Amino acid sequence: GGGVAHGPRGPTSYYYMLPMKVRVQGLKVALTVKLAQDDLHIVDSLELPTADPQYLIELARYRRWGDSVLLVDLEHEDMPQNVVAATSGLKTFNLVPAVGLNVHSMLKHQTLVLTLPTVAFLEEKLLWHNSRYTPLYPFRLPYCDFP
Amino acid sequence: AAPKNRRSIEVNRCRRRNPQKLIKVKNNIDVCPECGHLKQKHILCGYCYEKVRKETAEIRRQMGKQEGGPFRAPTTETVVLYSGETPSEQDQGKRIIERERKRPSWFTQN
Amino acid sequence: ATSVSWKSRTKYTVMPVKMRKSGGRNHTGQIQVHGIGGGHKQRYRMIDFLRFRPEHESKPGPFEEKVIAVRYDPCRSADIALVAGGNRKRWIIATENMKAGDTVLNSDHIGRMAVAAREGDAHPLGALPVGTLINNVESEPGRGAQYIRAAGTCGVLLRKVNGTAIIQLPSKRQMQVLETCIATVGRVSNVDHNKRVIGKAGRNRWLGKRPNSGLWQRKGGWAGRKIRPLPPMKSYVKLP
Amino acid sequence: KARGNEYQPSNIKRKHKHGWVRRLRTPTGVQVILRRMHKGRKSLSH
RNA sequence: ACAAACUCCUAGCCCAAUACCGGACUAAUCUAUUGAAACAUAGAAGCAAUAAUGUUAAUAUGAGUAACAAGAAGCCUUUCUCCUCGCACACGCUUACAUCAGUAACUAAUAAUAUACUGAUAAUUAACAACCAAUAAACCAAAACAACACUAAAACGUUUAUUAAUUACAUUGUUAACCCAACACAGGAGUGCACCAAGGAAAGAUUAAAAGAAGUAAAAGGAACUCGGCAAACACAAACCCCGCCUGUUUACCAAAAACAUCACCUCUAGCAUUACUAGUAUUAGAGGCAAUGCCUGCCCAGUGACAAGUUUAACGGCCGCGGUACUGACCGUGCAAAGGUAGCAUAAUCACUUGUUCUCCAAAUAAGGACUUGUAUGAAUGGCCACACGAGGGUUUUACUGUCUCUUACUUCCAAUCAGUGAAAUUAACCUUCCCGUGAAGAGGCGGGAAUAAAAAAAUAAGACGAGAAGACCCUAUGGAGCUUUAAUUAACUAUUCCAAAAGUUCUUAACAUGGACUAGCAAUUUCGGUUGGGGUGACC
RNA sequence: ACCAAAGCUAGCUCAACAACAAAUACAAAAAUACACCAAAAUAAAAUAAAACAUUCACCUAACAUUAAAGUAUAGGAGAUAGAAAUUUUUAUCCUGACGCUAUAGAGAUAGUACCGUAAGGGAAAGAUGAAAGAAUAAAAGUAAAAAAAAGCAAAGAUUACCCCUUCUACCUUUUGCAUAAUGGUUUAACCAGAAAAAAUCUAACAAAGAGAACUUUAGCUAGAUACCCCGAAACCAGACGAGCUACCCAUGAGCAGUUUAAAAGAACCAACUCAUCUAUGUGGCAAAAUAGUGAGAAGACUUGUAGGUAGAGGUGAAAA
Ligand SMILES: [Mg+2]
Ligand SMILES: [Mg+2]
Ligand SMILES: [Mg+2]
Ligand SMILES: [Mg+2]
Ligand SMILES: [Mg+2]
Ligand SMILES: [Mg+2]
Ligand SMILES: [Mg+2]
Ligand SMILES: [Mg+2]
Ligand SMILES: [Mg+2]
Ligand SMILES: [Mg+2]
Ligand SMILES: [Mg+2]
Ligand SMILES: [Mg+2]
Ligand SMILES: [Mg+2]
Ligand SMILES: [Mg+2]
Ligand SMILES: [Mg+2]
Ligand SMILES: [Mg+2]
Ligand SMILES: [Mg+2]
Ligand SMILES: [Mg+2]
Ligand SMILES: [Mg+2]
Ligand SMILES: [Mg+2]
Ligand SMILES: [Mg+2]
Ligand SMILES: [Mg+2]
Ligand SMILES: [Mg+2]
Ligand SMILES: [Mg+2]
Ligand SMILES: [Mg+2]
Ligand SMILES: [Mg+2]
Ligand SMILES: [Mg+2]
Ligand SMILES: [Mg+2]
Ligand SMILES: [Mg+2]
Ligand SMILES: [Mg+2]
Ligand SMILES: [Mg+2]
Ligand SMILES: [Mg+2]
Ligand SMILES: [Mg+2]
Ligand SMILES: [Mg+2]
Ligand SMILES: [Mg+2]
Ligand SMILES: [Mg+2]
Ligand SMILES: [Mg+2]
Ligand SMILES: [Mg+2]
Ligand SMILES: [Mg+2]
Ligand SMILES: [Mg+2]
Ligand SMILES: [Mg+2]
Ligand SMILES: [Mg+2]
Ligand SMILES: [Mg+2]
Ligand SMILES: [Mg+2]
Ligand SMILES: [Mg+2]
Ligand SMILES: [Mg+2]
Ligand SMILES: [Mg+2]
Ligand SMILES: [Mg+2]
Ligand SMILES: [Mg+2]
Ligand SMILES: [Mg+2]
Ligand SMILES: [Mg+2]
Ligand SMILES: [Mg+2]
Ligand SMILES: [Mg+2]
Ligand SMILES: [Mg+2]
Ligand SMILES: [Mg+2]
Ligand SMILES: [Mg+2]
Ligand SMILES: [Mg+2]
Ligand SMILES: [Mg+2]
Ligand SMILES: [Mg+2]
Ligand SMILES: [Mg+2]
Ligand SMILES: [Mg+2]
Ligand SMILES: [Mg+2]
Ligand SMILES: [Mg+2]
Ligand SMILES: [Mg+2]
Ligand SMILES: [Mg+2]
Ligand SMILES: [Mg+2]
Ligand SMILES: [Mg+2]
Ligand SMILES: [Mg+2]
Ligand SMILES: [Mg+2]
Ligand SMILES: [Mg+2]
Ligand SMILES: [Mg+2]
Ligand SMILES: [Mg+2]
Ligand SMILES: [Mg+2]
Ligand SMILES: [Mg+2]
Ligand SMILES: [Mg+2]
Ligand SMILES: [Mg+2]
Ligand SMILES: [Mg+2]
Ligand SMILES: [Mg+2]
Ligand SMILES: [Mg+2]
Ligand SMILES: [Mg+2]
Ligand SMILES: [Mg+2]
Ligand SMILES: [Mg+2]
Ligand SMILES: [Mg+2]
Ligand SMILES: [Mg+2]
Ligand SMILES: [Mg+2]
Ligand SMILES: [Mg+2]
Ligand SMILES: [Mg+2]
Ligand SMILES: [Mg+2]
Ligand SMILES: [Mg+2]
Ligand SMILES: [Mg+2]
Ligand SMILES: [Mg+2]
Ligand SMILES: [Mg+2]
Ligand SMILES: [Mg+2]
Ligand SMILES: [Mg+2]
Ligand SMILES: [Zn+2]
Repeated sequence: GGGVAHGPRGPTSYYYMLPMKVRVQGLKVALTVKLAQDDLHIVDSLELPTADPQYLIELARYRRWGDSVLLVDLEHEDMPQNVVAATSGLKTFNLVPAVGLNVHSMLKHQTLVLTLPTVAFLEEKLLWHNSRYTPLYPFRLPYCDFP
Repeated sequence: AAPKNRRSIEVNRCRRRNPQKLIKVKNNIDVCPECGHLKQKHILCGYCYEKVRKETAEIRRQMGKQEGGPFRAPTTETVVLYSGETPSEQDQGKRIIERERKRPSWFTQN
Repeated sequence: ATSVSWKSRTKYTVMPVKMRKSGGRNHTGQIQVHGIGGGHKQRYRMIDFLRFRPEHESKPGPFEEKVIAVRYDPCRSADIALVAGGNRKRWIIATENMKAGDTVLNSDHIGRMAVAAREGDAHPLGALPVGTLINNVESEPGRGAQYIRAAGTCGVLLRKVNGTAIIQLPSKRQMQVLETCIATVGRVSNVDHNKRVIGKAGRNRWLGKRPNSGLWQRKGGWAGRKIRPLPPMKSYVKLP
Repeated sequence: KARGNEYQPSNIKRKHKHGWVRRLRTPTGVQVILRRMHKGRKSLSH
């Protein structure tokens, strides 16, 4: 009935912070891969003709979009109604604001779909890191050009 | 002295299956001409000796009733009788035990 | 844990009172003084050591008392005498030749011509002659007798200075006492107590004395025959 | 001589040494009760 | 000629290894995506037991072995045959007790059947026993068949006065074959009457081997046995020693003694009051020594003590040379000491020599006793010497007695062996488990050279298996422990001491408490006890 | 073919968020009579310093978090110990699980059985089905199925099991072990390598790099690579123990006969008490007994009930 000699000890946290530019270039590479394998599709508008999920599935089939799909919109408040409903009714399809793009999810869905203002967004944010200085204090604080 | 090694099952099978430790087959068994049960040649029949024994027990009970107490025992010879029998002159002057069962075939009159 | 002492009695009875002996132990039940216990069971008999003790609070004068009997006591080494007068009986320590059917005088009065005293006499120290033999000497007047009670012991009056007597205790240390202290004149009873032989070890267990330890010890620096200049006079007179 | 019979049963001595009252009279006795309640024993005191 | 991992030959995935250090792969889980029946890339870890006298559970072996129990016959409770811890209460146990019923299997160490297992039902009824007033006062006066006494000085209440609810029936203990020892233990258990009137069975059935246990008898001899006359006796008595004086007390479980105590004799320390000593008071009371009685108790205050420079040995402790001379030395010289060992006793329960010398004791004696006796290491309260009386102490002789023994024997009973029940223990790498002589980590059933040899039981004996039991109590080594002692080194608290301040007053004092800093002791703390070494110590060296 | 074997649940981890009524301290579970109440004094040592004396974090308190910084300082100036000034921190909501499945996870089906006088220690276990208001044959050990000259038990092989021929069990420990050195009957389940200063390896960005404080003469930042398990005798604090035994204090109780003027620590010898000597017994009948044989046996005698003294202590006719 004795004690365990070594065994798992206490609540353990695995926490390590990758340097920023590595995370950024990771994001870039994921986008690049998506594009060069033909599995990226840029969309504009995103207004749906109707809220019926069958429309979205058939729209996947007729365009041969592959099995699972992720959709990325610029903002969370600015999402159109029909889309929110129709997508919130499905597992294989998925809907996310642009703030929440990430590598793991990009690899989890066979097909990525971006709104146009979303490309205008990402391209800007990510491109900004080649030309930046090393941070002085946390970037949330006031800088000359950067908000 | 403590045994130096556990013995193998081989050695044990040798020792305790020996023809000497086996139970011998008794060859003197026969059947008793009366009740046809089994008995050994030199021994009385068990089943016969039973009915003999029971009857002896009962006749001893009735002759215990014919006696008044522990120390009081008859000076005459005794003769036991069964339903329908009357004493012969040879047997008169003797103590008589009277019984309900008609005289059993294996017990003779003499 | 706890204990209660046996010595609770508020009143004076001459009838012997039952006493509970405790061999060697203090009230916390630990051995304090070694080698005491298992004696023969004894009753205690109360002694009045204040010999001049006016019986009725109203009349101040001197006592005349009578000796009814002289008995053995287990509690002390000296012999005890039962003395009565008026309505009062008392056990007092008997002087050496005191016999039953005797007369005793108790007075606190000090005359200038002193007195010639018998043994059963109790007088104030200053009223006795210079040469006399005393016992049951009181320390401070009114306190009762303390010194010289043992079997066959005596003190002796030596000199008198400034209304204060000087006595010699049995150890021969000298004691300074006010004149008004009462003392008894004589020797304590049973002077042969010292010559008694204890025959066997048995008598010791009868007197209630346990055998000594079996531990062996070198004698220390304390042992040897030391010859000391006699310890100086004890003075119970206090300065003004 | 032969040993192991050391315990000679007495009901008076049992209640007087280990009984509830004896415990409650002294602080440490009280803590014996307390520890025994914290372990949740069926029987607190003799 | 025959002979290797060497070297050829034919093919390759192409050259040994303990500590430590590099590499490549993978078993089983889980999590990400795939995968669909066993999954493949990653990420993670309680990530892999042939070995800890490992832990738990279960199985063997030893082993159907050791060991366990019920007196006979009958008509089934009736006679017999034998032995005697019996009935109550107290304490303590708790239904184990009672009736009826059941027992295949559980309890009984087996059965039969049942006071002890299982179920159901019942049960001990108070006059015995528990529970059950105070305060005042008189009363000095033992139990002991109690007349009267003895020393050790003795447990226990009446009566008078003042008040005490006053009122059927309170409440509670009442079984037993029993309790404390793990057990339905050859054991431990208080009291009153008993010796049976009451309680109980020593053998389950045989057989009559050895070896063991207990008992009985023994020709001739009577200690010749042996460390010792231990055990045993148809004996049961005498004597001599040593040590203790004596009765007593101790190492529960290896020592009852010469050890301790003790009467007695001596040293110290104390002049006094509410809980010890002590309701005492120096003829008393505490620390101790040495052990009755008798004769004794020598000389030594320099050291260390201890006391209040000086004093002390019935305090710790000591108590001599060297040569000259009548073989010896009464004498002599000189030296050192605080004194120079005396009275006794003596080869000794007394370092060694040593089995000293000699006499008695026996056929013979290292034993015993008596003497001599420098014991160069006896010796007088750390007691010296004699002596009664006493030792389950040690030794020696004699009588007597006998199986101790010459030198064994017969017979019974428990074991014993066979039949029937029930059924353990240490131990055990695996064993298909010989002998000899060599060899070998130096003593072999396993190696080498030879021998011998169908297979298994049961019974015996103990030479071996460095047999089984206890991580050797000896020895040494750990910068491991502990107990004891002091001049080890560091030193408090406390108990006492003495002093200075403080505190009160005087113009230098301290009544009892009581704080700060010292001092001087007691009791007392904390921590260690270097290393090399032909093992350690002593010696020597660093 | 027996003995066995298999289930997935009971519940746990870790973390977020925030049945009265009566009876009871008489010897608890007892309606009821005169009192008393109540109390407080530093944590020590084990261990580090390779010994050990000064010193040795954590052990009480809250203060948190990112820094200043392992810096100022403090230390047989050794071992180690260690601040502050001054700076940083956005709300709730949003719960779960690369946590365990009956030797695990709680000790837990329980603080119960049981073991202890007492403080205290402290287990083991459950498994069919919708319905019981329906009756896999795989561990060791054995059985089916005793054993035939020979030899670490196998291997080379053979028509053929042996028969031939060749081979010093395994670990640990050592200079060297077949050793007659240690360990283990056998099976199953459990049962033992943890850290990121410097370094190397792979990447980011580069005279700079890091999501704040820092480091920079190719550097910085991130990942990955690392250091066991079981054992004393001890020492310190606080509890609980005198129903055994040591000694006391209460209150009771025994001691017949025989001898002697006698209860005289006198004789003889029972009950009762001790334990001398021998033999049995040695996992016993018994964790100290039984059989014989012995000492004492009106006393310093035995013995019952009830108190007391507690470990730096008690008690001691000293045997530590
Ligand atoms: Mg656990
Ligand atoms: Mg006295
Ligand atoms: Mg003495
Ligand atoms: Mg002594
Ligand atoms: Mg016990
Ligand atoms: Mg060749
Ligand atoms: Mg190699
Ligand atoms: Mg593991
Ligand atoms: Mg295994
Ligand atoms: Mg073993
Ligand atoms: Mg193992
Ligand atoms: Mg078996
Ligand atoms: Mg055998
Ligand atoms: Mg047998
Ligand atoms: Mg029998
Ligand atoms: Mg009773
Ligand atoms: Mg049975
Ligand atoms: Mg009762
Ligand atoms: Mg009772
Ligand atoms: Mg009864
Ligand atoms: Mg036992
Ligand atoms: Mg038998
Ligand atoms: Mg025989
Ligand atoms: Mg014989
Ligand atoms: Mg004989
Ligand atoms: Mg003969
Ligand atoms: Mg001889
Ligand atoms: Mg001989
Ligand atoms: Mg001889
Ligand atoms: Mg004899
Ligand atoms: Mg001699
Ligand atoms: Mg003696
Ligand atoms: Mg006697
Ligand atoms: Mg004893
Ligand atoms: Mg002993
Ligand atoms: Mg003995
Ligand atoms: Mg002596
Ligand atoms: Mg004196
Ligand atoms: Mg003498
Ligand atoms: Mg002298
Ligand atoms: Mg001489
Ligand atoms: Mg000698
Ligand atoms: Mg001498
Ligand atoms: Mg001396
Ligand atoms: Mg001497
Ligand atoms: Mg005498
Ligand atoms: Mg004696
Ligand atoms: Mg003798
Ligand atoms: Mg049998
Ligand atoms: Mg063989
Ligand atoms: Mg050799
Ligand atoms: Mg050999
Ligand atoms: Mg046999
Ligand atoms: Mg042998
Ligand atoms: Mg061998
Ligand atoms: Mg041997
Ligand atoms: Mg060893
Ligand atoms: Mg050592
Ligand atoms: Mg050490
Ligand atoms: Mg210290
Ligand atoms: Mg040394
Ligand atoms: Mg050495
Ligand atoms: Mg040497
Ligand atoms: Mg050597
Ligand atoms: Mg030396
Ligand atoms: Mg250390
Ligand atoms: Mg170390
Ligand atoms: Mg050390
Ligand atoms: Mg500390
Ligand atoms: Mg569990
Ligand atoms: Mg219990
Ligand atoms: Mg099998
Ligand atoms: Mg062969
Ligand atoms: Mg070899
Ligand atoms: Mg090993
Ligand atoms: Mg060696
Ligand atoms: Mg060897
Ligand atoms: Mg060995
Ligand atoms: Mg070894
Ligand atoms: Mg072994
Ligand atoms: Mg680093
Ligand atoms: Mg570089
Ligand atoms: Mg220490
Ligand atoms: Mg230490
Ligand atoms: Mg008590
Ligand atoms: Mg007691
Ligand atoms: Mg008598
Ligand atoms: Mg006598
Ligand atoms: Mg005999
Ligand atoms: Mg006798
Ligand atoms: Mg005698
Ligand atoms: Mg004693
Ligand atoms: Mg001694
Ligand atoms: Mg000793
Ligand atoms: Zn027939």
